[PDB]
Amino acid sequence: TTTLAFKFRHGVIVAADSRATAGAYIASQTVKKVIEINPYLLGTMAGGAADCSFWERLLARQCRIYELRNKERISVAAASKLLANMVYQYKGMGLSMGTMICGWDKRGPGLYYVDSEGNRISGATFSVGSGSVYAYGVMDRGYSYDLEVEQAYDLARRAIYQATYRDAYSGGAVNLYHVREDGWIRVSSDNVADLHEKYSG
Amino acid sequence: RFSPYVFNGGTILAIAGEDFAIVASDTRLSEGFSIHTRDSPKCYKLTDKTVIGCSGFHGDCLTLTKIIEARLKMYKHSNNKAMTTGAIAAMLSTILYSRRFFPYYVYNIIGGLDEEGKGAVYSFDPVGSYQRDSFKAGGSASAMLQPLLDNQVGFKNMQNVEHVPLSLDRAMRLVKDVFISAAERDVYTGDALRICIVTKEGIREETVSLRKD
Amino acid sequence: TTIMAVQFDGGVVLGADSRTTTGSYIANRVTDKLTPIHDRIFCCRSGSAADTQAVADAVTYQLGFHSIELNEPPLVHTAASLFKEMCYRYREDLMAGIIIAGWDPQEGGQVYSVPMGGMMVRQSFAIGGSGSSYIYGYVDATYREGMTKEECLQFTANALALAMERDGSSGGVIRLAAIAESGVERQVLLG
Amino acid sequence: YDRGVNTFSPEGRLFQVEYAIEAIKLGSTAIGIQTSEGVCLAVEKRITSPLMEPSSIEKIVEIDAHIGCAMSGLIADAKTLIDKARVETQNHWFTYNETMTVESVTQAVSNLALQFGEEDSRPFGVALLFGGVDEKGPQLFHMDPSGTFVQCDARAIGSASEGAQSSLQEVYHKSMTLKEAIKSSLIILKQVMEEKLNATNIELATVQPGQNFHMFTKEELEEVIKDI
Amino acid sequence: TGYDLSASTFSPDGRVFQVEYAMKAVENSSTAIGIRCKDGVVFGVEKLVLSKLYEEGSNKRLFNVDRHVGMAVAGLLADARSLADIAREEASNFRSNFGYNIPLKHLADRVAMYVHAYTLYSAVRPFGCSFMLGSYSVNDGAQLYMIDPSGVSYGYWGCAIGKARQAAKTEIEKLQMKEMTCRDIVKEVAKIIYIVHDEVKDKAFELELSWVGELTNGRHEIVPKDIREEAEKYAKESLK
Amino acid sequence: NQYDNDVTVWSPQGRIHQIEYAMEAVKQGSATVGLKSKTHAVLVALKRAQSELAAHQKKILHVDNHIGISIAGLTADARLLCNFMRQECLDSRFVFDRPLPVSRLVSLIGSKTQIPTQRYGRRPYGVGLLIAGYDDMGPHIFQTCPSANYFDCRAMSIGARSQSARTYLERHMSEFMECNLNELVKHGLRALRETLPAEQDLTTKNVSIGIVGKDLEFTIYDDDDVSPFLEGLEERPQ
Amino acid sequence: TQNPMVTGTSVLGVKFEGGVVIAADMLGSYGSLARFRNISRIMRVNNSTMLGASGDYADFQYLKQVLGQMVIDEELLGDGHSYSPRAIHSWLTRAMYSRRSKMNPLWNTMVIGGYADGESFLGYVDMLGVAYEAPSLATGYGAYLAQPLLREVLEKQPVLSQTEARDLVERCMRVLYYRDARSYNRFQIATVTEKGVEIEGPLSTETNWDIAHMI
Repeated sequence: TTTLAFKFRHGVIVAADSRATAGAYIASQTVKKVIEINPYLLGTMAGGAADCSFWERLLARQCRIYELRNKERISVAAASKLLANMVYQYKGMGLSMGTMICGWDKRGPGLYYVDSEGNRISGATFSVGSGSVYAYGVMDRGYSYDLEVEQAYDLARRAIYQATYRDAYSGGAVNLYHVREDGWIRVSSDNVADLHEKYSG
Repeated sequence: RFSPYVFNGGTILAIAGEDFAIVASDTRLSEGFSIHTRDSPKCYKLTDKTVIGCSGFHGDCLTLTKIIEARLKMYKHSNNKAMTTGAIAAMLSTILYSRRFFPYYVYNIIGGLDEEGKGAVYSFDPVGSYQRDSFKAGGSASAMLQPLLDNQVGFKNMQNVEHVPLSLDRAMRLVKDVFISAAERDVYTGDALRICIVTKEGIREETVSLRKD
Repeated sequence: TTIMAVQFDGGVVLGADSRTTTGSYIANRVTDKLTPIHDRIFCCRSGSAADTQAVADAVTYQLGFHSIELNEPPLVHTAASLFKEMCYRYREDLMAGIIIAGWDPQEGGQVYSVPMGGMMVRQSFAIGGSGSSYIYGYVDATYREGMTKEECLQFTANALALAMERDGSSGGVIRLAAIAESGVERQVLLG
Repeated sequence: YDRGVNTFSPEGRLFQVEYAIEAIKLGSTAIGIQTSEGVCLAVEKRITSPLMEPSSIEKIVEIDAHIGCAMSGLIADAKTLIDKARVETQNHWFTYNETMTVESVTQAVSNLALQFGEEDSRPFGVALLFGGVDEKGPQLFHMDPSGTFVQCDARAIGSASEGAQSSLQEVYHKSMTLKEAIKSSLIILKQVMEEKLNATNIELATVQPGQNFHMFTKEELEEVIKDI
Repeated sequence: TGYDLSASTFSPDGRVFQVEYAMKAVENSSTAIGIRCKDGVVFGVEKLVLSKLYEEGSNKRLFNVDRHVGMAVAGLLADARSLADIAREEASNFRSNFGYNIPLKHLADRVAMYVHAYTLYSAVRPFGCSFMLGSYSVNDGAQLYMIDPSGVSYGYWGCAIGKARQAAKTEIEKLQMKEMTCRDIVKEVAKIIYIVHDEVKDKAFELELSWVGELTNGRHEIVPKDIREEAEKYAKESLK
Repeated sequence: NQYDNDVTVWSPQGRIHQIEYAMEAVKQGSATVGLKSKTHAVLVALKRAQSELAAHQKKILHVDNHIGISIAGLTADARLLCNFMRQECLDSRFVFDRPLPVSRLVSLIGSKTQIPTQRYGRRPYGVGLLIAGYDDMGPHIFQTCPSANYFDCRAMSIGARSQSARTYLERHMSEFMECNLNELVKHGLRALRETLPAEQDLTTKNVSIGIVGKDLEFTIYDDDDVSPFLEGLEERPQ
Repeated sequence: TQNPMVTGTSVLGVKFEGGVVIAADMLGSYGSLARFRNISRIMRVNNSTMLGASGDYADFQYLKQVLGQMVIDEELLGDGHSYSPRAIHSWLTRAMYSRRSKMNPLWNTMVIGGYADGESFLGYVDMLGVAYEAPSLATGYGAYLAQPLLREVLEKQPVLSQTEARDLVERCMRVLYYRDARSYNRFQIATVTEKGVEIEGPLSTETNWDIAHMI
């Protein structure tokens, strides 16, 4: 499990792997770990399959009612706060949730990080997962706020590949989304074995 | 002291075809080092286009089956129509999460036809996360069936082989071959093989015997 | 603790030791282990002392209230049902060894056994308590169908004294009781 | 015996809900027409003041992204019914991954309007028109304070309700088109209202199968009125 | 009279008319009689056919409370159905708490106190039913009880409930019921029904006879007088 | 007139008028006729239009695979008893794994409607339920009433001007036990055509026919499949 | 129930041509002490179905109390209906599953035999709510001992007469006396037919001890 997210001048980049295991047994290789909440919001899956699947679907149930009652989209800081209060009521009962919230706002970009323990922080760069610590170093060596769009696509695609190389619980495919001002857009989805012929060559 | 869980064995197989779906399971019910019966299939015809399989703890399998069959009637008289394949997988995920802190010990696979007439297989976990796949194998012999179907159906790790879609007749003999090889090395598998075929013309059934040891 | 109950043609015969102990120290040296509920129905108790005294007060409250409404003497099987409805319900909370015996006008002498579990069964003779395990081989080689009253008083006196031979939860003094249609004869045996 | 929801008449009846039907009559008119191309919908505003802000008066609300609404009668009870009608379509998508059909929306709505004295309050004072395009095509339904639910092909309620129905039954047929039914609807409106029909007295709302958006017309309404 | 609205109010002379009004609602129902011999209790109900579409055994007034207890209700039929379910539920708790069959002397006390509770509050009304209770045992013999809408409950040898309450008990008391057997009683019950207005100003009727005693070994069931039809053969000979 | 206000208040004649008034709400609804053979029980209802182009209000509604009911009276009390009806049918499927006997389900309704006919705070249910079903001993035709009495019968018609339908059923009830569905259905809908004013005819758009059979699940036919039933009929003798 | 005080032992059951036969012994052991030598462990339900049980006996008197009430509650209606043997098997499973969900289970293992509509019925009920059907059943140590003798004959011959079935049970009840430490040499045999439920008296076995003279 390895996800990352970083914002820059032209929006937010979201990338993740697709491998979900069960002990030492790989269950699948085509797990979509970036949950499409809205046409203007995105959420990740990191730690616990049904825990990140249920509560973000319940958050998407809540943000639609907020749009109908007020004739306006929800802000990014609002949705991350509503998710933090729902999980905090089950503190200590044994949940696992480490997702991220992305989306464009009236204040510009938006990037928050929500734990099951109760940590709600903002920031510019994040990397969540078991192989997350392999992704901080290769990202920060190439990170800049004024990167190009095609340059930012190659940075996140490189960083997932180096994480799936060293980690054993990470592999499959590399998904890649791009959050624009109007809404998010799916970039691509590449296999790791196809990148190995490209990068090592 | 009292313990509320026990393992019963079982093996469930599903393959999503182009315009069909095949659900297969064994009929051996066991516990510990004893055989309760040799006739207990895991197939359950929910609708005319959807068959569910339930493995794991057998007491939860009898309970969870009757809860779903009640809510099929509760959907219909409230909506004047039957559920789809994807609607059942969305409903089942809420039922499995509803007992999050006392979970069902049941592995679930739903196979059937969508509204376009194509195959669809949904796999599950005992807490309620799901995804749509082309083929899954759940149960005690799950590790002995997934690498072989990656070779034959998914064509993984193969070179210079075209990707022909799996026909109905070729898919029947692939199901009949994997359960013979699985019953040799696994002890929780044998005594029969119930196969359900879901097409646009109804649901067919077929029973193939296995070794009885 | 050792309790004893034998029915005969007329009625029943009860008997018990005293020796209420704690650890290895005798707290109470002489003890009424048998308790009146109605004029014809007794029970002899075993297990925890504070548990069995609380149950015997509630059954006497319920059965004593119940017979005044019917204007009839109660049944012995009715009284044994009331101990079952409390011991089975409040199990994992009580340790009771109740044996119910007494004469009834409809059926004569009856003996019921309610162990620590909560089941109920009618028997010809019944033993119970901690010291009852030592006389189980004596009580069935000596019992004979068709005894008189004076044989049963002789029977339970020798039967208790073997459990009351030395065994640390038993001994003390013998309290006997005979219930028939005429009355209730209670006596204390020593020497 | 005519002041209680817990009391019958010698003939029928209520005598309480019958008075609730009368509360619709002092509302504003509203016309909805079902057509095979989609469902159009019209209403009259009755703006009182120029300082009164016009878009704060709602008559068409968006229940869901393929279902519109219309109302008359008491405004205070209407906002209660719109609230759960948005929630019940939202709870259904949460547990089924699908859009609730237009008929089964009003099943959830009518289950609470028949709870006024049937718990263990008063009935409501508002009639509703529900238009939408579900998997059975375009639909148009109608309810009442008495919970009596029915499907209509073309319905007009509120004030001028009966006078609209006689003219509306004249021009309706099965083979209408959507652009024909829109201009046919507001010929009826300018014959039943007292002010001169302009771009500020009325508002429109349509729904189409492939155009599930746009349950409103924003000053394309000026083009329809100028070609009457 | 105005001072007769609630059941919790007294008249200026000291009686409750809401109990008095519900008593003569039982008066408009058809006649149901009860009688006991020395070794059993025999019921009997005059029951009239509504028009023609009745299907020969519907909505009966001979209930079955316990293994040995049944009812012979008359009055508002729907109110008697809810009252019969109380007696079914009351006899079940006596089994589960004491382990033997309910005595009829104790059963009629539990029911009559329940009827009494609906004659005290202004929220509820008194019942509009009166009924019979018959049972048989080997330690108690046969008993026969009687419960009014007010709640007064005590024992009879014979009774009648309906229009002809007085007109039936005139000819009940000229029977030597202390020594007859309850097979000879069955042919004698049927003539008591057919004397007093079976179909004279009414349209039609059908006789029902319930049956409990020593020959049934304590069971309560309907008569086998569909077998040999002897009740109507012996009672219709009393035309002159 | 002062006694004519509440359910609790008795009369000096001994008749509670509020129960007597809920019978009058049954006569407001349209007529419906149910009957049965040895093997097949068919109930036929009559739709009523609201306007000239609205859909007709449905009467017969499915309950279980062996139980279907008709309706006459308040639509508020209609769906309130239906939700109580469907809950009890699936509890026996969930617990006992058998279908309910029809005769003991209706006894639950008489216990259900008895409380709001005695305690203050809730009116009686104005409703006219006809019930057809299959237990292990064949078909049944049941009716209820707001006085909480339920009547077993072999033929019944309730609703507006349903007395003329009862006269047709009494002089043809000897023929009902033997004939099969091709005429047993059109024995029933010859009884509806006397509950009509003598100038209009029973068309295809205003009638519903529901059939449950010994080997047949309860099926509702309306507006398209009534045409194989309305064929082969005579007119009224006018 | 967390601690079973007074327990039973193995209960057998097998179908034949037009009926189901069920046998069990009459022992009320407490741990290793056989405290109660004379109890009945087979309950006769009304006319077609029939119940024998293992596990805790105080819990069995509770289910004897509840099932005895429900049969009376339907017979007093007199509507011509009764509980099928499959409906008792459905109700009893939901009773056991709802009881273990509160973490306070009933320590039992129950075998339901019934014959209705010309069809035999033989159902199993576990403490944990595990239920199935089988042509032959055995509980406790009998599932290790008498169960291979049951399945051996039923595969070489699928149907059995009444005399072939009753003789086969006495062979298996003879075996359990030799090697079960909680057995008892006095048992009773219950059998359903089209004529109804019939329970035989306290029968005994016939043992062999000729290998004792060997070394």
